[PDB]
Amino acid sequence: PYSNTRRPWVLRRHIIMKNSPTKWARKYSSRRDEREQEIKDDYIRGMGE
Amino acid sequence: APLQQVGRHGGPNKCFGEFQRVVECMTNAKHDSYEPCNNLKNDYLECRKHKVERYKAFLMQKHAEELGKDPEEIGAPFVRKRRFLTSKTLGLVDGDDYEIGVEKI
Amino acid sequence: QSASTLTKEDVLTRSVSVLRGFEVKTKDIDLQTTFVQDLGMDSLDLNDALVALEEEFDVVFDDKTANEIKTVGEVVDFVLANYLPTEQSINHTIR
Amino acid sequence: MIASLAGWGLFGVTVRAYQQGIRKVPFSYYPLGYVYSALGWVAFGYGFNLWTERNDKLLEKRVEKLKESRNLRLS
Amino acid sequence: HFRRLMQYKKGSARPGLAKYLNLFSLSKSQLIGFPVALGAFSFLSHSFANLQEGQTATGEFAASSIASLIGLSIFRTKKPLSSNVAIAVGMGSLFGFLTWAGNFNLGD
Amino acid sequence: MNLEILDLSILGFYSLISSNSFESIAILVATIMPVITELWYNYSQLFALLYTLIYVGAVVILFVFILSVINEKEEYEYEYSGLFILILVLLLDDLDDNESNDNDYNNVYITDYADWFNNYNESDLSVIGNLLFTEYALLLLIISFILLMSIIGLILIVKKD
Amino acid sequence: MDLILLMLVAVGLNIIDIYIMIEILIMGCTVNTIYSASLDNDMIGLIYSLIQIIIAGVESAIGLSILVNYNRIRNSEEIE
Amino acid sequence: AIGDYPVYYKQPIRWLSYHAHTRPHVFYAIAVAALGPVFMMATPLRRKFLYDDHEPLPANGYPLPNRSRDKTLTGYDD
Amino acid sequence: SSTHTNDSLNSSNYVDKLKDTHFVFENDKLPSEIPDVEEVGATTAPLLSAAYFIGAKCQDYNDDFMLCQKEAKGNGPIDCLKEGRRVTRCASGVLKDLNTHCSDEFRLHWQCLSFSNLEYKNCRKAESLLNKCVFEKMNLVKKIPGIPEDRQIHLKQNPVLKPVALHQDSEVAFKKAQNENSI
Amino acid sequence: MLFTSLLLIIVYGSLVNKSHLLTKLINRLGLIIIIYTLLIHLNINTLENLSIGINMFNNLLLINSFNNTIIELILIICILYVLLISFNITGLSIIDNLNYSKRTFIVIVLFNIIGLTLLPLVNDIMILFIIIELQSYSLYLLTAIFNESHNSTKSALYYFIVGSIASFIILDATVSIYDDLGLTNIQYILMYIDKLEIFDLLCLLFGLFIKIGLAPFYSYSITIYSLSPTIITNYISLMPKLSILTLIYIIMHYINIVNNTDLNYVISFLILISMFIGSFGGLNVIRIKTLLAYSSLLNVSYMLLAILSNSNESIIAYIYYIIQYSLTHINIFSIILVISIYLPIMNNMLNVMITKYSPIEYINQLKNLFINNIFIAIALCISIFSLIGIPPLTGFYGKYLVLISGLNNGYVLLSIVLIIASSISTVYYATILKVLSFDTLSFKDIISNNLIINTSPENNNNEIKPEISNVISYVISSLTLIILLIIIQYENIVKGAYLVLLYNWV
Amino acid sequence: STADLYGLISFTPKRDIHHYVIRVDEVPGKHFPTNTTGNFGNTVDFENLEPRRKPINPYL
Ligand SMILES: CCCCCCCCCCCCCCCCCC(=O)OC[C@H](COP(=O)(O)OCCN)OC(=O)CCCCCCCCCCCCCCCCC
Ligand SMILES: CCCCCCCCCCCCCCCCCC(=O)OC[C@H](COP(=O)(O)OCCN)OC(=O)CCCCCCCCCCCCCCCCC
Ligand SMILES: CCCCCCCCCCCCCCCCCC(=O)OC[C@H](COP(=O)(O)OCCN)OC(=O)CCCCCCCCCCCCCCCCC
Ligand SMILES: CCCCCCCCCCCC(=O)OC[C@H](COP(=O)(O)OCC[N+](C)(C)C)OC(=O)CCCCCCCCCCC
Ligand SMILES: CCCCCCCCCCCC(=O)OC[C@H](COP(=O)(O)OCC[N+](C)(C)C)OC(=O)CCCCCCCCCCC
Repeated sequence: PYSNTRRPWVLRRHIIMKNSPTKWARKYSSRRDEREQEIKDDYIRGMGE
Repeated sequence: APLQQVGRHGGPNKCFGEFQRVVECMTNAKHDSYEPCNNLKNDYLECRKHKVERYKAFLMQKHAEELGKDPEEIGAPFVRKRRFLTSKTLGLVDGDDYEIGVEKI
Repeated sequence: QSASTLTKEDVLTRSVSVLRGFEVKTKDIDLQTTFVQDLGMDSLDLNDALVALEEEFDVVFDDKTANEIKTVGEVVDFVLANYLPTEQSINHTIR
Repeated sequence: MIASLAGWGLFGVTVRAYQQGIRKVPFSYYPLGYVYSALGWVAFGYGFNLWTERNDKLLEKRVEKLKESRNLRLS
Repeated sequence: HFRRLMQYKKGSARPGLAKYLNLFSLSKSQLIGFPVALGAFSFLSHSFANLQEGQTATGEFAASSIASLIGLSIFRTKKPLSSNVAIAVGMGSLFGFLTWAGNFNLGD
Repeated sequence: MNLEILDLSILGFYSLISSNSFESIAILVATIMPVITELWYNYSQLFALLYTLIYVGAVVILFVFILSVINEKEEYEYEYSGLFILILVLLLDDLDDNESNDNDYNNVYITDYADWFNNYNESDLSVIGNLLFTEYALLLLIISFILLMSIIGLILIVKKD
Repeated sequence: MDLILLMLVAVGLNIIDIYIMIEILIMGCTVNTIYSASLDNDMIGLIYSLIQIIIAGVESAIGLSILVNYNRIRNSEEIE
Repeated sequence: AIGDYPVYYKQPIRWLSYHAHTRPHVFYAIAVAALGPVFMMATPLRRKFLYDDHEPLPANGYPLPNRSRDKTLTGYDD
Repeated sequence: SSTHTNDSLNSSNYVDKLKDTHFVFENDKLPSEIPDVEEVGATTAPLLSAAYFIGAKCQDYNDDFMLCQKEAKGNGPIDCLKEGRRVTRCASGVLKDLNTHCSDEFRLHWQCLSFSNLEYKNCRKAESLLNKCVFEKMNLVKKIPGIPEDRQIHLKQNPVLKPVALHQDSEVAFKKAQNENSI
Repeated sequence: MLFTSLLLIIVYGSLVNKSHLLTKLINRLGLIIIIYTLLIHLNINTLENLSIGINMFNNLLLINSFNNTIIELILIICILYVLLISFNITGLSIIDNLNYSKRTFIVIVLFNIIGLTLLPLVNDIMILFIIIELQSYSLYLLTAIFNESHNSTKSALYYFIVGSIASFIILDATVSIYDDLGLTNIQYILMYIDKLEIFDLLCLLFGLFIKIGLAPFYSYSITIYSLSPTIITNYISLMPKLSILTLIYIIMHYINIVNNTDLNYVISFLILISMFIGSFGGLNVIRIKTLLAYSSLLNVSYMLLAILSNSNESIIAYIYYIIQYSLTHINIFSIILVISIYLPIMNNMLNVMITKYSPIEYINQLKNLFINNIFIAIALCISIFSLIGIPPLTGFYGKYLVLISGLNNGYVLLSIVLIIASSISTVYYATILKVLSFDTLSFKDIISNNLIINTSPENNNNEIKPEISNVISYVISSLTLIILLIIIQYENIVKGAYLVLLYNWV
Repeated sequence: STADLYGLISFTPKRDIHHYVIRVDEVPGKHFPTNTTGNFGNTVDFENLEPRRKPINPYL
């Protein structure tokens, strides 16, 4: 069985429950995603050697 | 040392071994810096999220799209309804396409 | 929050407007305008005006004051001294 | 160390004397209070001296390792 | 601004809510002046930095004072011009001092 | 067809139009129910029942407090809103529902490989109790200490004498 | 839509409505913890989730008691 | 003192009688609760007089023999 | 334990709908460099009935396979392929013997388990006949390690917990052996 | 000692009859408990042994030399606070009986002391959430201990809501860290300090910044401190800062490992705003407790500059500043409670209403203190001049050490701003001194037979009856001279701060 | 002497992601409440554990 690992719909659609300092950073701030994309980019760049 | 990453049956889960090897590397006296343990940290984070492997899957799907390859020709067959895991799909000799019973085991 | 926001001029201005809705003799009303003589109010007409003035300022004249008030200015003085805002619920103030 | 404890006892007399002015009483009011106050801060002064003497020993031992660390940096 | 309008419509008979909404409320000129002043500040700060090959307190003083004056002329129309110049000089001097001190930290 | 989206949209619509305190406690019930049902499927059946066991008892105590405080304020206070603007607000919030911006993490599916090494299989609640009473017994005792403080705290705040 | 602080309109105009908002906000953190623990197959996170439920229940009781006494004080003459 | 409240440290037996008569919901609830730990302290007596404890259950995974692998093992080969 | 996972079938199709579960098949076999093996074809009930007979017959191969896993240092699935095939063949041999020597007794036992929620305590009569037949034809004895020989629960004469509903085939077969075998 | 003795006090208080005398004697029992707790803690915990750091209770708690010093400070300051409720502060029943009215006063304090001491020791995100709520809940109960007071219950309602939001932010930060890493122990998290979102720890600090009244969340703190009774404001405005600031220093110590410059700027931005509001905010106020609330905000900003730098000099600066500020905080509130006996009695314009909960509520109620009690007035003047930073008082060395850490780490902007803020705040500090003494020569030939102290009956007209009780006057005398005469022992005290190590070693 | 003393103490040694203090003295996982032998992913042998990093006590 292959399935998604996304958060519950209530966590990302409730008018109140989805608002927090960390959830806003995940949703609107690219600081986390830009840094984690480096690890993904390092994978391809380390093939040729 | 407190227990972390405990499986649903009281034992270590899938990613405890990665976490344990990180702790052993960090607390080992022979090391001068934490640089040798950097690769072990990536493996533990890869065990939980699989972000690099999902990225690899993203490239393969995108690469096949530009080549014109059909997803059903190079992918893996799958069934979306559990009641339709029929004996014909399972390859049984006398396998029929009638739905299987999943109401009450 | 719970404090009077009235002024002598505003109270007098609204007092005149209320008294001009009746059949008073004169429309020129000031502090020294007497109910009995200048306005020509009898026992029941005066009490009708006093209750009407009570409704405007959300105040209640006591028995002694209402049975001895003579001029409009005394009504103005009573309203200024005794008026209070009605207490609100807990949600109105702290929220 | 007697001079040190004499100073601490002098400080205790000052605290009691300053207390008398706060309470608005003559400075001779209940003279036994100065004896209690002086001995209280003498006990604090005896403990304070042990704290400082102990701290001097600890500082010297740490300084030795700090000098070794500085020598590696200056090389 | 639109969200705060909904809060006004959610209830207008509660004095406590109205008092705090009035403090955060901005006039129409402010809603227009503020983005223009900040936008002008961003442009002039970057434009002056490129001229000098680096950020200086002189450029930040000029960028802050001019941008503040541009903004002040929008939402502070009912004031003397010299009054807006004095505030623009004051605002520009503060950010010039900010750059002179090395922003929030000297770093390396 | 994810019907959880429709339920949350209905719940969100009434949140913006709720006026009295009774409609607010009804919002709370209309919030726990989607949480419990979405927990009952997918992730964790154990905590779906735990949420029902604990929060439903809190709701009733919350409700009985409302009966002692309602003071006619919202039975005649006017609200303006507007049907068009309320739908526009909900429509714009519906546009963005991606809580995370790791597209690979959200679009690529993963599987786990089961193993037979755990011949001793028990429920997750037993493992939680095994660790809570042995590994983290201090947390359990401090929680009881907090519960003791609440019992004393409630009495001193509420009791007249 | 979150950055314009849209949730400030979804909260009602009563003191008890603020209490309900806090319970929902804390409940969102617990749901997230259960989401992470279930994926990781980590019972430590489920221990954290249970603690968050118990602690949040204590918070509601203390806040309600303060609000109960606050409402009591205004209606406290009781001359009758 | 025909019906006085006994002092616990002076008449412990009479003090217990007061609560057993006037507060039955307290005296006997504690009495039932006390027997729990009491039986727990009597466990060593049962360990020596009645029977011994059971062998611990093999709830720790597969029992691995504490020895090196047998390199001389064959059979069922390819 | 009915906790939902990503490794097996969940409780209901609503869980699949929320997870968007795809039941994925692979049409590729093991590479030719790995020698082929014949997989065990016994279902749950026969395996539970023959669990102690597989352990008795294939104890050294079970231990060797498990010792390979521990000594592989994380590379168990790949390194211990050779040891895995020994266990599969040995386990298959036990089931093959049960179908050639004790088929009537073997089938009586695991059909009782299917009739009684797969609980050992509810099929003592059928198990006793099976245990006797296996010992007399295969020299294999059920043993529960860690306890004295006479304190084994399957040999208990008067168990506290007994099946609610008797299995008629087990009752008839048990009586046929009581009078005949023990004259 | 604390936990075991607390249970005994809880049962004993509910058994004995309700009376003011028994409550006061029970308060003295709580004083003995804290004194015994201090003796036990000093017997087993030493600075040298704890330098490395020792884990406790399955690594859920971690105690080091830095943590141990604050715990000893917390116990000592709590001892001085219990003296207020364990003894007379004015000697008048109409005033002093408020402290003896609530029996659970000592019980709630003992609950909070356990939370205060354990908070800097937290080594797990789970126990961090548990302890921070244990401390927060105890503060709400103490704020609402006078449940017959409209302001006390209103403040506690405000305190509960603001703190609960901060607790949610703290919980939200810890949960987000668990999602990224899957670990709950801080030391395990430190292994991945370079691979977790470091701004999630900034979310954790934001929740902690709310609980200490930092800007822009300052508003609720000023409102609560002014409305709450002086005996309650004295505790809730100082004790939470003793533990949370220590925990913030530890968290900032871990954050500086990766040295995120963006993280420092955000904290610098909040410190800059707090100095502006802390200085200009108190310029136009008429309440003394409102003035002290702005003073509290400004001084916390000064300590946060040392915390933000997080260097060897920061340990010396923070430890010294927190100790001397607490002593000054106790001294000022001790004097405020006592001097209520010099208030004139009416026998009116502005219809000023003064309640029994806060007898001293306005700055001008301190008028003619130079004449009423010259020794108490000078003691207040010494304390105020310490807050200003006049050398060689304790306050100057606190700001002197903070400036050293700030300028050494390159915070030139904050160091200059903190000195401009100090000059601005001197204006309202000097206003207190103006009220005390600037009218002495005109009111020297005045008659005051209407003061509160004048209502106290005399014993025999021959006994020399002091106006102030022995205990509270002695505490003021001791604290005043320690602030004044710190130059005598300043060198040795800093040497003690030299030995307080947070994983420095070498 | 005083200037030399203050220079030693006031010097803050550089910390980075390669050199910092972690207060863990043992490797976890030697014993689990149940099912200690899982998928054999625990490769850390406690019978041949190398000496752990020890904390430095400058006063000893
Ligand atoms: C867009 C969202 C809202 C903006 C963010 C606000 C929150 C962050 C600011 C931190 C301070 C929080 C202050 C409380 C929040 C402000 C709420 C507010 O906007 O109220 C407006 C207030 C009243 O304005 P008023 O004109 O009297 O009423 C309007 C009626 N038409 O007007 C005010 O007085 C508010 C200003 C308070 C003073 C803050 C000053 C901070 C320090 C600034 C200078 C920095 C000091 C260092 C300078 C040198 C630096 C190098
Ligand atoms: C469960 C089956 C039996 C119940 C079915 C009742 C259906 C009514 C709507 C159920 C709640 C859906 C979500 C809405 C949140 C609560 C909002 C509310 O106050 O109830 C809606 C009801 C509609 O009447 P209306 O006049 O439009 O609203 C007042 C306008 N000033 O206005 C009212 O105040 C009437 C309230 C009646 C009592 C309802 C108590 C709450 C019921 C919750 C049980 C279902 C749980 C939520 C399921 C949907 C989740 C989105
Ligand atoms: C030689 C010795 C020198 C010693 C002194 C050195 C410093 C001198 C400072 C000079 C500037 C202040 C003097 C002039 C200001 C006069 C203020 C004023 O006239 O009114 C206030 C003004 C609004 O004007 P209005 O109230 O209408 O008055 C009628 C004017 N026709 O209100 C305003 O518009 C002012 C602008 C709004 C407030 C801005 C605040 C931002 C921060 C300002 C700097 C504060 C820095 C503090 C740093 C520590 C705290 C962070
Ligand atoms: C009406 C009153 C007005 C004011 C009058 C003032 C008179 C002063 C009295 C004389 C005092 C005296 O003689 O002090 C001398 C003694 C003995 O010094 P030592 O043991 O050698 O210490 C070494 C001194 N070095 C370093 C200068 C060599 O020090 C004391 O006891 C100090 C008293 C405590 C001061 C407060 C700071 C320390 C607090 C510790 C806990 C935080
Ligand atoms: C070994 C260390 C401790 C010192 C030994 C003495 C302890 C106190 C017991 C004596 C009895 C007593 O305190 O009696 C109470 C006295 C007198 O008070 P009064 O106002 O005159 O009472 C009025 C009585 N008439 C009517 C007879 C006049 O108070 C004092 O003198 C206050 C000073 C307390 C002692 C000093 C403590 C210093 C601690 C500071 C260190 C940090």
